[PDB]
Amino acid sequence: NYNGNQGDDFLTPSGLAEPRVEDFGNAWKLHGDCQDLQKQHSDPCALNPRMTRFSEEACAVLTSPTFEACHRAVSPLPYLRNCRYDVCSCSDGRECLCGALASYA
Amino acid sequence: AACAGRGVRVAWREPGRCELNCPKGQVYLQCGTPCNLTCRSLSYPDEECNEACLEGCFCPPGLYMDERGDCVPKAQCPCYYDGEIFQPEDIFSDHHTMCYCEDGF
Ligand SMILES: *[C@@H]1O[C@H](CO)[C@@H](O)[C@H](O)[C@H]1NC(C)=O
Ligand SMILES: [Ca+2]
Repeated sequence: NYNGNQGDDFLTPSGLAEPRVEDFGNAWKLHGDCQDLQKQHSDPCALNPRMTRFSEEACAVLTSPTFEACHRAVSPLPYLRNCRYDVCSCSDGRECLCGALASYA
Repeated sequence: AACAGRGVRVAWREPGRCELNCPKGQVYLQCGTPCNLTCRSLSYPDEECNEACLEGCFCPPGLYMDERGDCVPKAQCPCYYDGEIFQPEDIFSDHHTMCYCEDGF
């Protein structure tokens, strides 16, 4: 609702804020035959364990000294979570790495 | 062009007059086949094409013309679906479908 507050952004058309991001997002789906998302599986590296070592080692650049000038201008932590998710679960983790780093930059 | 409209083909261009110097990596042909020049021809191969061999700039025999008009191998062509453009090895799935881009299709 662009009101300066995070605490009500999970508002829904029923006028209540869902504490679950899944039920929040489901309440904004435009079509009735779309499946309701039951649970959002954070940290998808469990489904491809081969990817986790690279996902960590590569996305840790966001918290490395190269971004240190930015770390006090924008907090890197959401971008690091997004990066590790992206690299662990996408069609090409190199492109997803570059997209996450570009997103923080 | 009137000659070609009567089936007579003339090699009339010379370095002294009116060389059809080609864009990008393309090469001149006095007569080349239009039906298989573009990556769209890979993306819509079931569509019939019968247009005559004609003068112009064409990709070398193993390469297809991309959106920006340079010539790429068949594997590097993007794919066209519902009027949207997908890069090689792109995947998508939806409640009705699951599709991927390879060899321009
Ligand atoms: C287009 O078709 C001709 C045969 O009609 C073939 O010689 C040529 O290699 C084809 N072009 C490509 C890029 O495959
Ligand atoms: Ca708000």
